[PDB]
Amino acid sequence: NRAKIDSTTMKDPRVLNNLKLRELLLPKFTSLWEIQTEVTVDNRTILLTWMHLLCESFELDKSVFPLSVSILDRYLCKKQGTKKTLQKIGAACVLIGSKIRTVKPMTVSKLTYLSFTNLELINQEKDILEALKWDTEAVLATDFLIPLCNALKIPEDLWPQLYEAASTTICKALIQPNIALLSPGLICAGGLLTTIETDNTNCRPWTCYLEDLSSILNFSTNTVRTVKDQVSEAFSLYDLEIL
Amino acid sequence: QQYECVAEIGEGAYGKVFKARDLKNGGRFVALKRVRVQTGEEGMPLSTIREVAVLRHLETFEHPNVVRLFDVCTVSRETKLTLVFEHVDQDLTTYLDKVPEPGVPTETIKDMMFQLLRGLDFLHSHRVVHRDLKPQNILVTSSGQIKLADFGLARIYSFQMALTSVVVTLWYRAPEVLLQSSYATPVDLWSVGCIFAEMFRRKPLFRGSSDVDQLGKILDVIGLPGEEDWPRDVALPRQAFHAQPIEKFVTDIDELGKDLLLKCLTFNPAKRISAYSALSHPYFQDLER
Ligand SMILES: O=c1c(O)c(-c2ccc(O)c(O)c2)oc2cc(O)ccc12
Repeated sequence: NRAKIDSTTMKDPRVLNNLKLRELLLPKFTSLWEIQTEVTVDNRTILLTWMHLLCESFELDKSVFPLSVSILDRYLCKKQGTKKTLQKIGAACVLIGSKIRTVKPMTVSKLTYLSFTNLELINQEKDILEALKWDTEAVLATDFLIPLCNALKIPEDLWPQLYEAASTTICKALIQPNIALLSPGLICAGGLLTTIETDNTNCRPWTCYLEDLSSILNFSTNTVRTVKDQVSEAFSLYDLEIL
Repeated sequence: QQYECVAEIGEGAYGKVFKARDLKNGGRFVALKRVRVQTGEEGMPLSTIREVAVLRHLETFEHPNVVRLFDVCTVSRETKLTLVFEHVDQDLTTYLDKVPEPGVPTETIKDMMFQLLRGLDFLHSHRVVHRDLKPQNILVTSSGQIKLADFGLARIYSFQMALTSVVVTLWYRAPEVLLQSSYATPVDLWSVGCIFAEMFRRKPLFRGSSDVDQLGKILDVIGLPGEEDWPRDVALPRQAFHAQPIEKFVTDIDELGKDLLLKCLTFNPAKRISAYSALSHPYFQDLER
């Protein structure tokens, strides 16, 4: 498989302005899984640990898991889910998410053998799509990594390694419910800072882009730091013993 | 259920594309792209999903140069997935024929090439790559407006993302693609160039039979690159092959335009002009714009 390299027109202009823009197009207005009356947040944290495990194990593109979570939350704003139904609902979000953001899709057999019939998953993928009016795609926390590095003037020869870790921790951080509040733009920043920190990549003290990030994302500096602390938290709270 | 199929207007690969009427508006014509979702076991076809996803994700922007997606019909009865788009009077290949001699007027070919670059600038500015540009995928309205269509292969392009070994008919595939290397937004610039060079002379600029013949036809024009513009990544050497004036192929092209057609048909992708800068290029200095 041929992985993609830098494209100066895709990640060097004012793609950032547009990412910030497209971000503010999924207004929040409602709480996390607010409507659900039978599944809780702790159920989400669990479900998400299994989805994260699925995407990591199968080496799917870093963008799959955070698109899967997006679908899942959105869908659970319009339809009800039951305790014995989440696993399948989530399976289906990974199916959809992977079909889009990665070259070799996660098949139905791969998700069934892991739990429904290979026709129960299918009617689930369907019920999710109609629910979202097929409006599947979205702005992912993971989308900001490069744009921010560039805007932050971080040197390109670092990008690959910097990107590699940043993505990983951000994915683990998204498992935590406290992060679903934050916007993908901030969630990313915090993730970059966190990665920059616990691994000096010849990057001036992580506490340098602290401003640029603020001037860039338009929030203050207390905001960016707070987020850096949160993502680092969500990251450490990641624990397989919940499965 | 309420769409009376009038006639096929070309068929894709996983489903034909019929033009139909509907009881929604008098006799309104909406483009119908119905995909055969055979009950294999994979669920909804990936293509159908990416496409609708992308289109549906930017719609709010109501960009002029992007085709509009009306609806998605699905009968659970295999299952039949019918995607309903807007209907334009004809695609570009159809226009590039029914045009009186001697072809399209040098100014009309400039106004579409602009509109065509306006869709890509938009697309790319949102990290999207329409990996399948070709005359058949461009909708030309009677009014003269240009619409990009068939986002079947379109996808949100992110760093270190893995890539499939194939896309773009052939006569529009970019060298890097024909070589089995990485790729990105530049692929569409190569196509736009091919489509640009194709608007003057009403016929494909690089019609080839295979990967070697196509790669050779392409080079047979731009000329063998330099040991610095060939992938160090993989495949056939640059020796694998052994610089004719671009006009010799494009029946009379303006010195500034002929300069643009080459900026798009640049072998090394990183040196290939971007749709952004392309809308700034001198070849557009004076259009009704
Ligand atoms: O009016 C047309 C149209 O809307 C589409 C179209 C729209 C969305 C797609 O995804 C697609 O593959 C084709 O094609 C065409 C092809 C022709 O020869 C002529 C007219 C149209």
